[PDB]
Amino acid sequence: DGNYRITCHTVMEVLREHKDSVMAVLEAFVYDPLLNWRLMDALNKKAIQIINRVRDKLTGRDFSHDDTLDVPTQVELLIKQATSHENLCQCYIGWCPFW
Amino acid sequence: VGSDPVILATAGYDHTVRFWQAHSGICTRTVQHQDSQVNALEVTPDRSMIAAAGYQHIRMYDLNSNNPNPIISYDGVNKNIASVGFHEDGRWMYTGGEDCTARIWDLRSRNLQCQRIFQVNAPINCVCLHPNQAELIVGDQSGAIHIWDLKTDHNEQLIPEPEVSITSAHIDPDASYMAAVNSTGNCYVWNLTGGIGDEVTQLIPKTKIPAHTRYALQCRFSPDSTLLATCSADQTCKIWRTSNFSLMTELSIKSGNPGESSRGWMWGCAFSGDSQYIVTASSDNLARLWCVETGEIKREYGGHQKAVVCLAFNDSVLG
Amino acid sequence: GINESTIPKVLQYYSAATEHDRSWYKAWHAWAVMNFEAVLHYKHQNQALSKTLLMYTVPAVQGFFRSISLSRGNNLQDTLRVLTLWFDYGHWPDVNEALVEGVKAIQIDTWLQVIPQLIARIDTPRPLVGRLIHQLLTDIGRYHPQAL
Amino acid sequence: VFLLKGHEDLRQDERVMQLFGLVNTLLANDPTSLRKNLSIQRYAVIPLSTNSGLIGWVPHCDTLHALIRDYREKKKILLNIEHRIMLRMAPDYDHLTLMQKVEVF
Amino acid sequence: SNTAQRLERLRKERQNQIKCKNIQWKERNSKQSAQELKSLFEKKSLKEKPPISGKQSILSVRL
Amino acid sequence: SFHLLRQQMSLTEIMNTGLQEHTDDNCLYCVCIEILGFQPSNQMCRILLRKEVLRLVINLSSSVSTKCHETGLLTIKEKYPQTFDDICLYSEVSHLLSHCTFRLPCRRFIQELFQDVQFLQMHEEAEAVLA
Ligand SMILES: [Zn+2]
Repeated sequence: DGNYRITCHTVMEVLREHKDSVMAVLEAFVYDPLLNWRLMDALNKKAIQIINRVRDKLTGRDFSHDDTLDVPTQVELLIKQATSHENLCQCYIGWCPFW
Repeated sequence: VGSDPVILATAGYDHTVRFWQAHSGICTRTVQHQDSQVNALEVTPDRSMIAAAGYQHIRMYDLNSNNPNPIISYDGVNKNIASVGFHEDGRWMYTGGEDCTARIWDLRSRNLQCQRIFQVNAPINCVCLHPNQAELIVGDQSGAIHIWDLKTDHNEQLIPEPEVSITSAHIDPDASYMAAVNSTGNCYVWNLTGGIGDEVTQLIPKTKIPAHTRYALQCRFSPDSTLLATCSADQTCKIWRTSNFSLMTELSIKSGNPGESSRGWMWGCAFSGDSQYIVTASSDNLARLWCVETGEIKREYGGHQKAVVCLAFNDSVLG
Repeated sequence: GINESTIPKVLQYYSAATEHDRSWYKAWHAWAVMNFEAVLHYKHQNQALSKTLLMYTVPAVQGFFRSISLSRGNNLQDTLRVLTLWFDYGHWPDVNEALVEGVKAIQIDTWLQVIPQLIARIDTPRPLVGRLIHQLLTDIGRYHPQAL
Repeated sequence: VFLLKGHEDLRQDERVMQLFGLVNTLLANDPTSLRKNLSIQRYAVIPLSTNSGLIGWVPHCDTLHALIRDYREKKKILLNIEHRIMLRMAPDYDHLTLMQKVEVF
Repeated sequence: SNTAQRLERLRKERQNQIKCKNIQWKERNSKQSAQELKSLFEKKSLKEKPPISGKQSILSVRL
Repeated sequence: SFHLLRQQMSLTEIMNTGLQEHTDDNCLYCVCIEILGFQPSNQMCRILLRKEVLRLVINLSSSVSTKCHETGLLTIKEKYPQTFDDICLYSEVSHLLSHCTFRLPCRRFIQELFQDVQFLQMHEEAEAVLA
């Protein structure tokens, strides 16, 4: 709740302020014919949904598409999901969830 | 040998299911169950054949004779089986699977094809049967309770609160209430169908009882429908009455010493014919017999080497 | 929000802002982005005309090239949105003369960052857009042969 | 010092180092972020073919798994004590349901 | 010989491998019997309105 | 061919001339009809077992999964021990053991499944022609 939480708040505000800058680089990445074949597991229908999910995470509308979350609330939900025991236990053994 | 008015069985990670009697602590028989762990076991209404299900197979065991092998086994599913049950007449078997499918099996070895498959979007944890054997309840990991009716092929979806997975659900045999618990301890109760004629399957939120701060694991009614026992992860079981839903009796296995730190959870419970004695199975490698009035235990069964997470306890209908 | 009615309105506001104070980065970049956004919306609508995207594509190319020369050091987004229009709508004749003048206008040491995106689409099967890539790649080799 | 990689597609890794370069610039011109010295460490990535590449070698860096391993073996502590406890309590750990895996974990 | 022992050895477990009845799940059902489903798995035994009291005789001989 | 079809079904499913390369010059019994004066051999349930026995022999020539193929061959000799009791199958298997290449342990597994056979057809005809 000290350096970690405050650093997360600062970073998220920067990313949401510059949404277009990080969207432009990602669009040129996903829409590459010879580089998206590994993510393909119409032809470009899956590419549309990948970009939409990315846009949702940078606008707050990721946990629930109905409402828009602010930065302090979004970070709180991410922290709860990342350290929940139910999510950690399902991980692979070599992933070392207990570590 | 199952030729007794009352039988009792427990199982867990020991890979062996132990048959006991309530008269004395002696273990009557030990059946063998390899390469799996038992999620929940239930006995057939004909009291001649018991069911144990775990990890994609429902191995069925004999009771009249002494056979340590799974004489009948079922396969076909790809994930674990949450629970099993049978019709009152022993016609079909309904099973709930973690593969998001709750289906029905046919007990007749001829081409009846009396099987139906119900598919939901989340893995399910508990399945219950309405006392009229015309309805069925499916509970998933999203907190959505699907009341599925057999006359038709449509199921109402009812969600009390999202983001929390429910663990168990049961209906009193007298068809009076309908309780369910989730992963936070809240025990929601809805008044069940009042339409005995055409099965209008209407539900209203009656009450919410705040208890079991830790996880809630199983909830079961009593044959007289006057009690309701809910297990919890805090190693305590609380018995509620159906009059004003107050705390009737509190049961606990905590040792009171900080050096144990939740030695083991309390998994399942079962009532007797007269709703006087209850049988509890905890994850401390043993099961206990309690009394709903004095609180202090009556007997203890300690033949298992590993934790036990399931128990089956039935007796004569008269009581 | 972005509306069929709103889009024409804000272009009047943005266009009037550019002429009042030129050499302002936030005036050119924003106006160029709005035209680009308008193009995207129209394309989605008619897939659910060649002369209905033409009055929007040409200003977008011109607006971006002016902003690239006006940032000079933090123009990764601007130099990357030009490629998107170039690789998808550059086959019309009217787009070419906008691009060929823009490429010559801006300093050559700006395309260094977008080299991996340029090499990806060398094999474009449209001759009209295919050759324009070759000339600037060779021009980079004239000045910076050992980075390519 | 480099790291010649084989049977790996590094064309994706090239495009994520470019993204990290953009993020570093964004954090550099922010007064509240520049003062905190926030940055992402990058290494050179040079693909040579569709299944080969050349990753730069970062010095003075050791992986987390080997870092913990040296500490535990020095203190006469087994590497997988937590894993051995879980298997001892429930040998069929990989097959337990969601609720039972929480109890063991 | 080698396989002669193997042939008779494989016969030993075959005797104990036929003591289990296996019932697989065939993907067939009463799909077209929509009307017949009103009684095949829809008995709907709505009854047992009369309640009966008990004298605690289940555990009377237990303890 | 049976090699292709078998991979979509099972041995029990199908049940609910088979000698491919069997011509009248490379058989132990059929070659003696004309030169010696033998009698024709005598006899659908046995025609689907010859294909299964043969197709397992070819699959045993690659040694990729030997244990699986050996197990599949021992079951047939248990459930149907009389299918390895025709000389026509022995000639077909022996003709195949020459053209193909088998490992020595896999070569001894074959040619030894046929050790305890009577082969009554040759004895009856050989006795008559010589007498
Ligand atoms: Zn022949």
